Amino acid sequence: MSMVYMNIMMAFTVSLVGLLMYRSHLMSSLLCLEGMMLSLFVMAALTILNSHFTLASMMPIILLVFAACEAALGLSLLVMVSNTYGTDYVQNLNLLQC
Amino acid sequence: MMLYIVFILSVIFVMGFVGFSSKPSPIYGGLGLIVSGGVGCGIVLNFGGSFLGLMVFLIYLGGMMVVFGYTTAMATEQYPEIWLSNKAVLGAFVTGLLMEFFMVYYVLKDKEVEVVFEFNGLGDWVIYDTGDSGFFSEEAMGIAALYSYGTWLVIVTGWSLLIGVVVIMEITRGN
Amino acid sequence: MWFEVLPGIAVMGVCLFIPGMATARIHRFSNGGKEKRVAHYPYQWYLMERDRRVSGVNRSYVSKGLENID
Amino acid sequence: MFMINILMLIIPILLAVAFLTLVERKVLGYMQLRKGPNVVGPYGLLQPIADAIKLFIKEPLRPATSSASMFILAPIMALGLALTMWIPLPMPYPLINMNLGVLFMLAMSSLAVYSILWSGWASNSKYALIGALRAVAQTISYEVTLAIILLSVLLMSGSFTLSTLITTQEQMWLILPAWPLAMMWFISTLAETNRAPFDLTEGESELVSGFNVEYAAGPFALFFMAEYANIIMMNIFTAILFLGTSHNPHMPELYTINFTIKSLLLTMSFLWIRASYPRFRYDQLMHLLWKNFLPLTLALCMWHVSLPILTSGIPPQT
Amino acid sequence: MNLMLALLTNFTLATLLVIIAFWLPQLNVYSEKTSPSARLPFSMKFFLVAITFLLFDLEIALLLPLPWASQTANLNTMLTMALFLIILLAVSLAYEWTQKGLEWTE
Amino acid sequence: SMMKWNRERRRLQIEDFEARIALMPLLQAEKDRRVLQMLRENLEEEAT
Amino acid sequence: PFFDVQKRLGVDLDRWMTIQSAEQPHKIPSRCHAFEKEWIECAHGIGSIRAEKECKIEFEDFRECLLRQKTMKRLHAIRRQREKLIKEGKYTPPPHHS
Amino acid sequence: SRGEYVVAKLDDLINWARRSSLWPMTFGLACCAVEMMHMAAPRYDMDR
Amino acid sequence: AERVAAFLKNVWAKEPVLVASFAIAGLAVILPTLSPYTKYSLMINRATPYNYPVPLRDDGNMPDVPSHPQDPQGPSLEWLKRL
Amino acid sequence: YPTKETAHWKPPPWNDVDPPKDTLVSNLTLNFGPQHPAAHGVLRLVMELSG
Amino acid sequence: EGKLVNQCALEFFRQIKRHCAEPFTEYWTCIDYSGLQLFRRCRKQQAQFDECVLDKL
Ligand SMILES: CCCCCCCCCCCCO[C@@H]1O[C@H](CO)[C@@H](O[C@H]2O[C@H](CO)[C@@H](O)[C@H](O)[C@H]2O)[C@H](O)[C@H]1O
Repeated sequence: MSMVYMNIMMAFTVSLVGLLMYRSHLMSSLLCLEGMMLSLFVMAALTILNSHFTLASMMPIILLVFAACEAALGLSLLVMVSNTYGTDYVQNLNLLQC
Repeated sequence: MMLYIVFILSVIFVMGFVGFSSKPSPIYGGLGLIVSGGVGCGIVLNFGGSFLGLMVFLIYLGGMMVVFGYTTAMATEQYPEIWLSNKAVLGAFVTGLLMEFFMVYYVLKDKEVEVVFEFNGLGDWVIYDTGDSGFFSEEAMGIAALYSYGTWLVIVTGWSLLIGVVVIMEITRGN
Repeated sequence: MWFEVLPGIAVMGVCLFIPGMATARIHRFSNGGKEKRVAHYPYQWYLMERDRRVSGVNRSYVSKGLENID
Repeated sequence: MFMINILMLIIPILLAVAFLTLVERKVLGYMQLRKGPNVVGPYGLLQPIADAIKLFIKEPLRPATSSASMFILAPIMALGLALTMWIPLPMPYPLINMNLGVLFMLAMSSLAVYSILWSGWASNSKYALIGALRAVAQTISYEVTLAIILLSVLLMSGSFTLSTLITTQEQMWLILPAWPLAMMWFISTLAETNRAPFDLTEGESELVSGFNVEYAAGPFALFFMAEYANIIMMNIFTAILFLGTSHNPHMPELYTINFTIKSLLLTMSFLWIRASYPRFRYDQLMHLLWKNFLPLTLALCMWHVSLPILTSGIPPQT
Repeated sequence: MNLMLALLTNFTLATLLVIIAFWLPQLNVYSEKTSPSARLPFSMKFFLVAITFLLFDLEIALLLPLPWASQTANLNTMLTMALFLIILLAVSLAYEWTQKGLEWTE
Repeated sequence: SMMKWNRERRRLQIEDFEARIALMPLLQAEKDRRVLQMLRENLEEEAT
Repeated sequence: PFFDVQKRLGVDLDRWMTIQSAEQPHKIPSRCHAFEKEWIECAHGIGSIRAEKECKIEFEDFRECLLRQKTMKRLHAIRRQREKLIKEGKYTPPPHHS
Repeated sequence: SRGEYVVAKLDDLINWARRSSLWPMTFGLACCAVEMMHMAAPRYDMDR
Repeated sequence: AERVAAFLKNVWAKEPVLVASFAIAGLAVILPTLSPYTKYSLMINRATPYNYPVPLRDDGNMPDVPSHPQDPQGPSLEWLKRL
Repeated sequence: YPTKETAHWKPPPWNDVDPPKDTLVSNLTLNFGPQHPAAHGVLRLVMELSG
Repeated sequence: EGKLVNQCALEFFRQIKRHCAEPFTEYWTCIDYSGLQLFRRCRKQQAQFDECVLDKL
């Protein structure tokens, strides 16, 4: 494959590792989730644009819209967590251990 | 060097990702993503995606990321720890840039590297199309077709956005 | 009186007038006294590239007419 | 040659902003039965220069910032984006001729909200941050109508090219077919730029409005220049959008003169409005957007999608 | 190239003005002074206006192609789906309005 | 007024698009020769 | 599809965007239209088990058009060889090519 | 071109700017604030 | 009726902005189906030639296909010139 | 099967509700003065706000 | 067939250079001024060129 794909695929891999390796802030992990979508948007757009797949030009928009809507849902849950505990730390979300 | 604009931008793209993926304070995490998004739009522009590129700025940066920063201020951070002042954050950041540097080193030197997939390092320009003389933008024509070809897509996408409004009001009411 | 407000408005007017006047004049200076060519679509760019080749001096704004026909 | 063109845009922009501060004080002065600056230079023509020198040699404020990087980034972003908004404007020819110039201007303005957010974050003050968040909520709310109104007008223009708005209005100003959209557009630009009666950042209802309160801020001059550059730019955009000037290719200067007058008059109307009305409450300007402008803007968007089709007046694509 | 030069010039000047705005006062050498996360508490209403902006802003993304969409031969389909989108945007507002999602009273 | 002007602009667009159509055969013939010459030239350097 | 409602009702919900050689706005063709057409027609009706063997030639050409992996390998060999000779002064670029 | 001359003219410039652009913070505590408000009012127009 | 007219009076007095919004939207949804010039929008969009008109191989029996662009046969744009 | 690593575990609430004891402090207290001291100047308003 | 396209074009322009050069030169010089090369800016010179070719060719 072309050289650009190497970096876009690295970016997805980096943000995926960032997503799976939490620290404390739930917010910092949501950003990694949005980073994953951004790299998917770019890789999809590059593949579609370069190949002149005309009708697929709308696909990156649908990706962005649905992922932003899912990000709104994630942010809403974070706010409800912050209301319960006063922080978005993931270590407070361990009640269901038992 | 301008003939490798796409590759240079994609290197900056990865560096920004290593930025927020090492997960500094959320305030600076949003900054890394904003820069990555802006660079990401730049890459899409250089493939002929002018409308798609500007959507990133309008919707991803001017919309989604504004709301992230808005929420971060209210619910998460008000002041940040100094970037790269933490052991794990700095170690993760150093590790990412070393991996990126070596990928870039071998791809440029051997003109090819191989990790899961085979990548060629001749230059992204070599794959471009050599025939263009229509009186319109193909990208714009494809996006405009959403309303003629994509009736079903509009319905489900429209329904999901409406349900999003309903769901988020349900979630946040608290009773 | 109210017309003593005009001198400051005149200064504003001259400042806002300059960018538009400069761009028009610089465009005609750089494109042989003609408007800078607009190429929003590949077809227009294709013809501009062809003119650059046809000119013989590597400038798309140098026009060759029937004098080149033979 | 292009580098000259850039400087012949940037420098006059900064000078217009400087002397708009004088015009505002004198226009507001005469509407208040007084004069305004007329001592520092003849007719106060040196007053902008005295203010500029004074501000730049003033001591920097205290307290210290919470984030040095965000403290420095906010003014750079505000001023960098403000100047960038001018590069596609056709006056009558643009510095950068974009096929999607209207979308570029929407996209760049939506990024201007970051300087508000970052300066609130860097203020090291809980109350100053809350003030910034109220300002952001106002800005993004009125961005919704600007985008939808803009989309409605372009259905008569046919493209996103700014210079195509000139061709669209060759026979007639778009304000005639679209005066209801022009009304809401003009108010949205006031609310978007935090101008009276929507200037709640400078109002009496903020948690930080108290005179004796302090928080990290500045430089004042750079933020002020960015704001006033946007006032002029929005009014230039308003003129192009609704009061299109005829362009003669052989006499472009005539376009520029007529186009400059219309922009000046619209800018003066911002000053006119500031002199005339009290200030909105925060909940009331939210109500104005969400419960008045937005329902009517959605309806007019439906109308302007349908109207060209049912009249057989769809504009060309190129 | 030109657009890159313009963006570089605009943000370069903005940067120089910012640093000299921060250095020029140090010429005065003013005297030393020697005299001076979590919820905010954040209101749910301010969060909900931001979220509503986002969801409305996503629906605007779908409406932006309308000027091009009107050039199609299938105008009846295009007009039906265009009005469908705007109406669902209105229905989102109506739902928010009638559940007091647009109120500022506590 | 907008309807009349946009109808005239549509007629003007058709005129511009038809000028292109009249010229496309000449442009196509040139492009084919240019492409084939460049490929032939690349081949000669490949042999060397 | 798991439930082929589209075929039963004869309604096209999403087939229109599944391949790049389907009808496009203004008849804009994708770059690999001919290759995809040939592979689809070769493999049509015979099932995927047979197609993986009997349409290998078509699929290999289609994949080469998509990602150009072999074209780039051949270009890289020529360019590598060329710069080797320019280093050794045993080759000179012609007037064109400069 | 002595340093005394340049320093002298630079003093005049910064002094001119500072006195020509005096921004007051009025601490209106009692009656005197009313007269301060009459200094801003049209007859005297301190803004001028 | 008269109950209906009274209701329209109460909203026109209390919510003129919403009355105007629903009226404008209602016209947007109704007038296109009633307009006689809607058909011309479709015709004009189909008269715009974005692509080259590829010629047909003349087998010898296509009477209604012109051999030259200025021959009488083929679709005319006479209706558009007058419109 | 109790172990040393689950000794601290306790059965969940009968109705799944855990008491809200973490952070609930939403009333701002604002020392309020006038935006401009030209007229009032000597007003101090200790206000407690809720949004 | 591509070569015959060129030869027909060359003979077409030789006809204009033979009978209608001056009206044609005026017409395309106006077209060339416009950044978009607009037909509608040059209807007066177009009419002069159209009249010439109708009479002489
Ligand atoms: C080359 C150009 C260099 C840049 C030069 C910039 C010069 C700036 C001169 C400003 C002249 C004074 O202009 C005036 O300033 C004050 C700020 O104190 C503003 O005052 C406004 O903002 C402040 C807060 O920021 C509020 O307390 C005040 O109630 C409100 O009215 C006025 O709205 C403005 O009209």
